[PDB]
Amino acid sequence: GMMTHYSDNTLKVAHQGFEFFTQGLATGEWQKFLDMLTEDFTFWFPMGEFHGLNVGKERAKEFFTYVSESFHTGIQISSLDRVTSNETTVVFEFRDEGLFLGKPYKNRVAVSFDVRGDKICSYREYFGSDGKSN
Amino acid sequence: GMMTHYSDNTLKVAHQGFEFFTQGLATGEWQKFLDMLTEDFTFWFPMGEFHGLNVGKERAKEFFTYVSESFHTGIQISSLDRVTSNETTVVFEFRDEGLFLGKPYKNRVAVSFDVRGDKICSYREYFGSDGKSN
Repeated sequence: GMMTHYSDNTLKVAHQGFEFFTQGLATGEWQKFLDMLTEDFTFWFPMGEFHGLNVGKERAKEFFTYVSESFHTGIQISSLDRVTSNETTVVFEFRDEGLFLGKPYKNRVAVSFDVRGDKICSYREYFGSDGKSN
Repeated sequence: GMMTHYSDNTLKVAHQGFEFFTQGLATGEWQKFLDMLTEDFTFWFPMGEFHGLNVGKERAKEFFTYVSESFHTGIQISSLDRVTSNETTVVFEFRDEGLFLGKPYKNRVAVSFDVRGDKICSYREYFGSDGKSN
């Protein structure tokens, strides 16, 4: 929707989530993000071990740990370019970069969150570049 | 934002664009979609010949023609799952499928439009699955 207001809980909660997400990417510490996830949290990811639908917070921790495992000094969010929402969902379109075992990884990414009350109940990631550029 | 209203031109225009985009995918006829694009239209795509930033409507036509060339009976939008917006941008998270030279293509996609007046001024595409599943 075009309109927001301080009472837009969906935006507020999603933004808090995206902050902890940023922190997880940069530092490999994911607990603050995980603590914001519902017990029935699901996430969708495009490829590999974590391809498709994943269920629950244990599996989430496994995912996020795995993400950080090869970025020895983390991933940076270079720009957060577009944030869109509706009653329940927020999408963050961003650019990132980090050394993947010392090799330059760069991408365009869209992460979509659903919000339930003061927490996030689902996540979906989409790839917008080739991992070499953004 | 959480809130909308009939005066939400961004949503209105984007939805019209998405209808013409649906039609282009299903039929390979893109004129109606193209007609809604601004002269300074740009589009971002993740890989291949059209990887990165692409500028202008001539190039847009090439791209959309290219998309349709190998889907002899088109691509169907199986579901439109999430539509989010702000003052200027709308993102459509959807599931699609079609025969790619007789071979089953299925995906999760997010396409993001910017709106300017009664037109669309940019496009960004993100992949959410592996082209085999959604």
